Amino acid sequence: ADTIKIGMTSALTGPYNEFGEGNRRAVELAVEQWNAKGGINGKKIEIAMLLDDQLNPDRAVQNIRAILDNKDIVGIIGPAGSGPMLAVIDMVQADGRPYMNPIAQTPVVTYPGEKTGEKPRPNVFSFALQNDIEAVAMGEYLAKKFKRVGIIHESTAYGVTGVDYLAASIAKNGGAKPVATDSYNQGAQDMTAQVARMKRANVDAIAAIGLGKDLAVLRRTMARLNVNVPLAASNGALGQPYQEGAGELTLGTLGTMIGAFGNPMRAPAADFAKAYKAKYGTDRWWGNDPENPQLFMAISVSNGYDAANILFEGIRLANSTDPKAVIAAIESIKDYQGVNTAYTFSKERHHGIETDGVKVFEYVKKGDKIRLEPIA
Ligand SMILES: O=C(O)c1cccc(O)c1
Repeated sequence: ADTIKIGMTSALTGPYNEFGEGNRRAVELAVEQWNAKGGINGKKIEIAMLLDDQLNPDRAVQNIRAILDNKDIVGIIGPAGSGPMLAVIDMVQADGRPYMNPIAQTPVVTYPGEKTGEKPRPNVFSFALQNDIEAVAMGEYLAKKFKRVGIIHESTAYGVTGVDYLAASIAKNGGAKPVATDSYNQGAQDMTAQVARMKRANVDAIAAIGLGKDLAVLRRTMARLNVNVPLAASNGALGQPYQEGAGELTLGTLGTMIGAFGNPMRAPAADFAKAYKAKYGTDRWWGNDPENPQLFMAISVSNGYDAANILFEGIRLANSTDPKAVIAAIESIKDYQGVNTAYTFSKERHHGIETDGVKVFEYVKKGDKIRLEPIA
C-alpha cells in the first residue's frame, strides 16, 4: 500500500545533537500518533530518510541533495542551525516541496526580504522563535535592568543577526548602547580574550547568543576571571549541555524562552508531555524532574512536533500530496493548537511564535536543585 514519505536531516550526532535527536523523537512520535488513527486519510506516514548533518553546513548540503533526489518525498523537516539552513535554503526554495524549518532563528531563512511576515519563501514554514522576536523581550529586559551590557555571540548568522536585533531592541526601549561586543567560533575552548575584554569594559551583564556547550565554556571562563555578573543567554543555549557543563554556575543565568512547558501548561503541551514521557521516559530532554518537563523541551523537541503536525494537517486538508496543494492548505490553517503556540498561517505569514509565546526566565535554587522560574 502507498505511504506518505517525508525526509529529514538534522544534527543527530555531535556536540549540538540535543536539537537533531530531540526533533527526531518529536517527529517519530507525531508520525506514530497520526498512524495510530489511520495515517492521513487512510494512508500511513513513513520517515523514509533520516540523515545526520551534525549542525554542519557542508553535510547539510549533501543531505538535502540526497533527500530532494528522492522523487517520492512529499515534504521535509529541515536541519537545526542557521548555518546549515542558509547553506541549503536556495536549493530547497527552488525545489518547491513543503519544507518545515523547526529551529533556525535567522529571519532570512523564511523572509529573505528582511520584513518578517511579508513575502516568505513560498514553500517554507517556520517553527523557530525568530531572532527579531526573541530580541524584543530580551532587549526590554536588558535595557531596564543593566547599564553596561557586553554582548558575546557565536560566529554564525544566528549569532551575528542575534546581536544586531538585540542591540536594536535595547536602543528602541531607551537602554544604553552595549559597551563591548565580541565573538567566538562554535566549539572554541578558550574564551579568555573575549571575557577579559568584557572585564576591561566594566560590564554589569553579559548577553550571549549561541548554544549550550559553548555558553558553559563562557560561563566557566567568566568565573575563572572573576567576572561575576549576570549572563543573559538566548533560548537555544539554555539546554542540557549548559546545565551539565556549568553546574552550580547556572545560578543567575537567565534567558528568554518559549514558555510552553511552564506551569500551568495548556492542554496541547500537557498532552504532548504525557505522550513523550510514556514512550521515552524522563530522558535527557525531559530533564531531571519526573513531575515537570524542562522548559527547554520547547526548543529542542516540541518545535519539531508542531512542524510535523502542521505538515500532516496540510496534507490532510489538501487531500493530496501535490506540493502546491499542501502549501495552500497549510496557508489555510487558522488557530491550530500546537504545543508551542497557536498557529495561523497565510500566503504572507509563514511563522507562528510571537512575543506572547515567550517570557524571561532565571535559574534559581530550589532546595538543593537548580531550576528556571519566570522573572518577577
Ligand atoms: O539559529 C540557529 O542556528 C539555532 C540553532 C539551535 C537553536 C536555536 O535556538 C537557534
